[PDB]
Amino acid sequence: ADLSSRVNELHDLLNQYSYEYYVEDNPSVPDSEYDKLLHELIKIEEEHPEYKTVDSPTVRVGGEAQASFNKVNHDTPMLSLGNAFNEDDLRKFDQRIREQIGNVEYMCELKIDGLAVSLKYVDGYFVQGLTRGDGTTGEDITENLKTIHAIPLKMKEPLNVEVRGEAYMPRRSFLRLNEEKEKNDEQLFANPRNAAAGSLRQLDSKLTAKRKLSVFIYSVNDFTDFNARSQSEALDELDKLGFTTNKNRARVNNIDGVLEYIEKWTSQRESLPYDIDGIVIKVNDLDQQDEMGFTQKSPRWAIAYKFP
Ligand SMILES: OCCNc1cc(-c2n[nH]c3cnccc23)nc(C(F)(F)F)c1
Repeated sequence: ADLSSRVNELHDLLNQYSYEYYVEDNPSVPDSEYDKLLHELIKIEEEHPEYKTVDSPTVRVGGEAQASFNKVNHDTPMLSLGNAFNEDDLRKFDQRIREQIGNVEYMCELKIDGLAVSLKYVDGYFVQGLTRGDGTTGEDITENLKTIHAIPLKMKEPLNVEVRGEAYMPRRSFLRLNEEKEKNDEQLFANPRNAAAGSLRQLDSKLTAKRKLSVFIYSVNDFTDFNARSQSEALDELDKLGFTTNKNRARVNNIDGVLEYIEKWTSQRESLPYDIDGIVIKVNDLDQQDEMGFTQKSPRWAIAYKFP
């Protein structure tokens, strides 16, 4: 049967509802509308398998295909962060940028306590997902990463990019999993991060799919195809491109702004639906980052404040 109209209708709708549920936090139809359409698309794909596609909404539920866990080199090494433990540490970081390159805007973000990942896109399609590993070599967990709804299977522009994201289990989901685990005499998960690790380290993606995992995208390997002149702009650019990012990001004009942000999120962290273990602070302008460059270990243009 021709069926192209109904398949495309279902892709339009199921992509629409999945984006509303997992990226926005505002669904537009009940669970039942999404559950009915998805069962229909699965049934079409069962009876008419020529309609199945690499980026179908049905990918989300996991398949028979197993994550290899093969050791795979990142396109570009994933940068590692230097740490700050107080305000003095932060004024030293601010002092040393401003002595070199002058006065800067900062980009402040919540530091997602997750599993760092590389998400490689070819012609706008999700094709490879690796753990961070040693920063240079990771493990291929692609088949499990694909079941995370906050990861687009297809970008709005056909880009050859490798994005970096923090993959995580929402706390509420972590707590109900431990409820289920306690009720079924299974040893409990230690924290959201270990639960998200265990579910990603699955050989079975169907099992990953039933875990309520998400992602926040923080960086990209190459800014050639991006019009962004700053980190703040690159995340807005990532939004328009189809990616899930943290909305709590803030551009501040100075280190008083930086400490003001830390003060807010010390006293607001409790209420978040996800674990954070710090605040990442970056020089916002991209040219200025290039101007600050790197030591042997880390960016000089970025620091992670760690919670006490
Ligand atoms: O544990 C290794 C984390 N590596 C990095 C994470 C983030 C990062 N930026 N924003 C985030 C939010 N949550 C967690 C991590 C990051 N940014 C960098 C960079 F600045 F060097 F590029 C490296």
